[PDB]
Formats: sequence, C-alpha cells, structure tokens
Amino acid sequence: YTFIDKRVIKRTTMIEGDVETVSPLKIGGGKDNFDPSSLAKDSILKDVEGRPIIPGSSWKGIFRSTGERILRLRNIEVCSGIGKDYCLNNNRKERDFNSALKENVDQALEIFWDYTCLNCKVFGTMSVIGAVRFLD
RNA sequence: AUUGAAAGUUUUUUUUUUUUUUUUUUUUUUUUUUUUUUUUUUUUUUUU
Repeated sequence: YTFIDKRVIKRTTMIEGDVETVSPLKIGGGKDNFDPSSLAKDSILKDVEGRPIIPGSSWKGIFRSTGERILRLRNIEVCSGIGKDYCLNNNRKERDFNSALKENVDQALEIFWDYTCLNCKVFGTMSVIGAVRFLD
C-alpha cells in the first residue's frame, strides 16, 4: 500500500534519456504569437534563447494515451483521466473519498486502492498527485 | 382687667487644606494556493 501513500518515499526511480527525432517534430507553440525570430507564422514552442523545448505536459499526455491504449489492449479497465470522467467519478465513490479525507486516513487509502484505475493512480487524478513526474 | 408690665437667645465664624486609580501584560502558536488536461485534427508545392 506504499504505492498510494505519499508520506514515505521508500524508493526512487529516475530515467535520464536522449530523444532523437527520426521524423520531423513540431510541438505547437500556441499558434497565437511569434515573439522570437522564428521561420513560419505557426511558430513552435521555444525558449527565450530560441531553444525549442518539449513541454513536460506533452510527455505526460503522450504517456497517458499510450498507457490507455495498452491497457485497453490488455482488456484492463482504465479511467480516462480527463474532464469529468475518472473512475472515481465513474464508480460514484468521490463523495465517500472526500468524507474519508477528513475521516480516518486508512479508509481513504482503502477506497483509493480498491475503487481506482491504474493510469489515474499513477499519473494522478483529481485532488491526488501522481507518482511519476515528467520534466521538459 | 392675672401681685404685673416689656423685652427675638440674638448677634459674629465658608467643613477648609494635603493626594495623578497608578506600575507591570507583543491578539500569537500552527497550515506549501495544489490537483487531474498532449496547443490537437482537417490540406498532394502545385496547371494551358
């Protein structure tokens, strides 16, 4: 039950890798302004020094969608982790979880372990922080 | 119409002076404005 409990960090895993673009890459820069010395009107997201960084949000979204596809392939039920559609809401256990938050923590942990999916318990869901952090 | 009477118990004198309801006493001790959201989809550098 250490997976959900964030009080104690009993392990720490870190992956540092290099991403090489086999195909051309275009991360949308907002298509609303071209502040730096870009090339086309639809500028990609870049640092003030011109460095075209990749947002951590994009990594998180890509990983979440790929995991959704993988779990759907493995016939494993999974939340959508977006909008008003997470299996906390789908299972109608949100009110009980909110009550348990003020109440004994063990009940909240049991609820979040039994009535919860994997993607929105790993990447995180509403009012719960995910276990994994994505950097830029 | 008394043995038979006609006299203010009155004048005069400030219950006044000395003395700060005063000294000491911090409306503070605790609480991360975080939390789930891919700037995405559509478009053949192209003809008489």
